[PDB]
Amino acid sequence: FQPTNGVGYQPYRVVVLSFELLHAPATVCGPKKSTNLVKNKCVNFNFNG
Amino acid sequence: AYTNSFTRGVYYPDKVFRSSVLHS
Repeated sequence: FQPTNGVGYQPYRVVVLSFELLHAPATVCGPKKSTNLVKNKCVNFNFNG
Repeated sequence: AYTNSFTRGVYYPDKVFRSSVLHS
């Protein structure tokens, strides 16, 4: 790695984020807020995605 | 030595609950 090297030979930093989708409880969530819960009425539910 | 693994070694293949069903 020299500064005069061609871009193909220049250093690149790489980060790979790996996550498995919904099959169990979760601990990494997005910024979405929450709301109270209502029963005995047809509603749109979104539990952990 | 050897022994017979009668019916042991079955484990929940998924972390999803099910009930009263025969799942393959």
